[PDB]
Amino acid sequence: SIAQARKLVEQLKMEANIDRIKVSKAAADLMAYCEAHAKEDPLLTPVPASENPFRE
Amino acid sequence: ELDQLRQEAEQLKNQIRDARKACADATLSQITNNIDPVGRIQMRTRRTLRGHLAKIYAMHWGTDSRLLVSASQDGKLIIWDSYTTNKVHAIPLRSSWVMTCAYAPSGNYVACGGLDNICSIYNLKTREGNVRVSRELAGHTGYLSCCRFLDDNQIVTSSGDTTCALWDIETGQQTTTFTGHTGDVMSLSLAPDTRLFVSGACDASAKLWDVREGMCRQTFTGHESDINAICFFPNGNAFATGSDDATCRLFDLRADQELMTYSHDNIICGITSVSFSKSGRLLLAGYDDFNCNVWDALKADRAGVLAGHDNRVSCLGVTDDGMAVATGSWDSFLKIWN
Amino acid sequence: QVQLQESGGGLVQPGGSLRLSCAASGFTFSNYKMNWVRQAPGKGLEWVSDISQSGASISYTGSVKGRFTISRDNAKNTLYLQMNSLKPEDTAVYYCARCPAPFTRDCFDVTSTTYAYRGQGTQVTVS
Amino acid sequence: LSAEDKAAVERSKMIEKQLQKDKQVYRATHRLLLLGADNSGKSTIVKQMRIYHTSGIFETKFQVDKVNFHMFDVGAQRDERRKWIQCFNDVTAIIFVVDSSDYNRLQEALNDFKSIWNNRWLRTISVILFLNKQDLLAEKVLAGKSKIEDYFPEFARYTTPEDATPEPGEDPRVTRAKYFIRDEFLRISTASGDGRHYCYPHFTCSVDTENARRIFNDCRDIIQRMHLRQYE
Amino acid sequence: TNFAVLMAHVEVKHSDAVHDLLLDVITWVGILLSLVCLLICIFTFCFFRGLQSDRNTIHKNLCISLFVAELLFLIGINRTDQPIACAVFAALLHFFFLAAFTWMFLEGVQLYIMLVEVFESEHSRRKYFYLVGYGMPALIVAVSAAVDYRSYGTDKVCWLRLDTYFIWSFIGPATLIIMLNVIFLGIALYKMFHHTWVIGAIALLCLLGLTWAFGLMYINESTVIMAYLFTIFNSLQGMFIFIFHCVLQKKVRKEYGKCLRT
Repeated sequence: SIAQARKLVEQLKMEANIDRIKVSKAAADLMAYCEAHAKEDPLLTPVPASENPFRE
Repeated sequence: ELDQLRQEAEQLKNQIRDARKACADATLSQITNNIDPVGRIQMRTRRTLRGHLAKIYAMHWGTDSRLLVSASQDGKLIIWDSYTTNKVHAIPLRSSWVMTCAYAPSGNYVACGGLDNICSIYNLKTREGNVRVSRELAGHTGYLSCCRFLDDNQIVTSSGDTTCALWDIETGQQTTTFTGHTGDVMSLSLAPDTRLFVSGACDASAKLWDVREGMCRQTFTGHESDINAICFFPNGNAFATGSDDATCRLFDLRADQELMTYSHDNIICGITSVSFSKSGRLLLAGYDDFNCNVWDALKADRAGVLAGHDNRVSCLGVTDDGMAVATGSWDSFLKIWN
Repeated sequence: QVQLQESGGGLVQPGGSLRLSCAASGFTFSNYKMNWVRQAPGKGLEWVSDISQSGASISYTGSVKGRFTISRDNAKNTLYLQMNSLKPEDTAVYYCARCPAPFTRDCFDVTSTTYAYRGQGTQVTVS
Repeated sequence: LSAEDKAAVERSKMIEKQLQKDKQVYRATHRLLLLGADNSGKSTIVKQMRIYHTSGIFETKFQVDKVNFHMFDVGAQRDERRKWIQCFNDVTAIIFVVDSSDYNRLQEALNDFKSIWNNRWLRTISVILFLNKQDLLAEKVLAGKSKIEDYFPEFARYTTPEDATPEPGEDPRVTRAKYFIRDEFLRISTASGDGRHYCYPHFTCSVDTENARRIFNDCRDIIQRMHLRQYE
Repeated sequence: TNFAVLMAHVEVKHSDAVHDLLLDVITWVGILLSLVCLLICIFTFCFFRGLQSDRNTIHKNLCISLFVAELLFLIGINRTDQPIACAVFAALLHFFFLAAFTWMFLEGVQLYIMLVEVFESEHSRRKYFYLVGYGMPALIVAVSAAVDYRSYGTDKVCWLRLDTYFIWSFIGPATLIIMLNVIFLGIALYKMFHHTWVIGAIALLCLLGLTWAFGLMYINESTVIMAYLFTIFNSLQGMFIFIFHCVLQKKVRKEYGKCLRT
């Protein structure tokens, strides 16, 4: 009907006017976060048996 | 009129397409061409928790990384201790068909829902030692798919009638309702700072919502069939979706388009559950194949496989300190991996 | 973004003939089972014809069994229907319809009031 | 072991003692899914079988010869069902009710049966088929106002099969039409089957009281076939 | 000296040939080739969580009974030099052998309640199974010894005597069990060639011990082949039960594949 089309038009108007950046920035940010917290992730860097409550 | 509105909709869709095409100046897989592969990840079972009588359909870890809640379609909600495989609680339900469950951050309440369009909230710490029902929330016109707590007095629900709702527990009525999908909604995930949330619908559609204003801000498309799972990346600047077409994909909310797609040629079965690791380097997915796959997020290759289930995998989770992975499937068993 | 667009409608005399074409975009065309449905002035959604992934299995409804012919072109991304002898009881709006899942023989929820993957339709009048 | 460990183990042992009772109660109860359309008479069969004793689902309990059946009916849902149907992949049976007095809507019923019969999660679940409202079909065929061959051409060349049992003393035309309608479903059932599940057809009306026994006998047949498969 | 004397009711057995050595070697090979497979069956049925059921209970107890009985048989059958020491053997063997047949009988019952009374019950019956499995052998041995407490052991072999009718305390009950199984067997057969064949019907014969009647037809000369037939089947039940209920079962194969590859 008319109301659904008007609502869709208003939503698309709101959506098409949002600031954006490039994809290289997103890739860099994800890679940087992954590298920052790498030494504390147990399922990449297994811990010795003395500190593992599910193995010890 | 209607035709003018439809023409305007098409024109703005084309303009959005041009804006999104103008931004992809680099490839995720080409920058990450020089990253070291993680190697082969072999994982072994440490405990196997037995006691349900039918399909396990939902699961959730606790803020204490030691306690779990699990739900089955025989009519049970069980609260486990995973260090000793002891049972701490077992609660019967009024309706047998359950599809979701949750913990509260303070550890005092749990919640459940299913085909009967009701969310039930249970109190763990009472004057006596008994767990009793505190609230029954009603107002939806379809089955509940997911529910997650924000604090002790605010909850969020998603339903199969195409809408989502925010509820105040003490009074028992909605404070805000979010509309805009065309099909049913399948999942939710809350931000680390708890001010937004994402949603995926039985369509090729995902959306981001602002809680306080009550309105949508961004929509994302790209799949071919229904979306089944969704979750947040640790920093709250990404999410990863799985769909009933054998494809997973990654979206970012600042470039406002997808960056990587994880798929293969011999995989012809869909994804049921998705969950990230602590550092963001592992992405874990469940397939009705009947397997779990462990993907490297930045390379789009399978780093590992987990097997040992005899039926469809339905639920998957990781901890807050990152010391275990819990898996539950239609064979009535839970397994903890480390 | 899934898109289906119909073409080939119009007005004809009784006993006439014409051809309907459904064009597609947004998915792999080959893996999916395909259907033709229609809506008449004052009724619900009906089912007319059905064709499978490769084209070696066909199915028709009774009322059009001897007159209409279905085909698919998997390389041109098109679904075709051919109409030979038309009755006044065929005046309707025509839609082409997809399936929700690949690699499947069941087909739920095509004739529903709302369905995600369905086109806008075309008008056919015989008088 | 301190006080805390002993307390924890004792509590776990009590919980297991309760789950043992629950398992025995669970495995001795049978569960059925009820399906039909809005012109079916499904509500009337529910009200009739209730003598043997908002909301998104409705439940009925009945009992025959000390065996307990729970029947589930779906309400307050939308018109799309490709998702919640998966919850019913481990029930004993699906009961499918169909109105056979309305020629304009038989095709939709046939397509519905085809979709249920060929799904991935329902290839082990058997179907009990009810063809309801036979008196209306008898009256409509005898009166002769509308012709069945207008919607189904093949009826112009169909002959009553030799294994028919037109017991009550009816006109031959009623038997022809009735068995044509039944064969339309048996053809789909036979074509794509693999010996793993069957279809049981029946003729029913609005004053019958034998439906519960029918469900009972069909369930015994299903469970024997399972137990025979267990012995190879 | 051989395996037939368990059911051999003919005490006027007088041989005139070299059949004795052949029969002795056949019996020794048959028994000793068992007692290797029975351990495998007991291990498979005891420490695997996916196989638990009432049938598993019956199979497990049957294997234990046969193992103990044949181990005693190979150790103390012919120790006739100790007048008050082998008498106890004449009891123990008896008791354990009885238990064997009783457990086989229950297997037939498990057939009936899955093909005639098809629906499950709300209450368990495991305690009744154990009460009939080991209760009736105990009652028979106790009453039987009460009527006569000096007939356990003779001059030839330390087994139940023959010169009195007291041997019927074993042969008597045994035949009864056999007949009942036959009836149940027919039911299983009536539903395999009618509602929908060699492997299953044979596997049922290896647990319902219908072969034992071979030993009852060995009577006088020129009938030795029956005494052969008996010995060639019964002395190898432990071999049969392993082949058909451990190697040919898909559940057990899957369990081995899962456990060994872990």
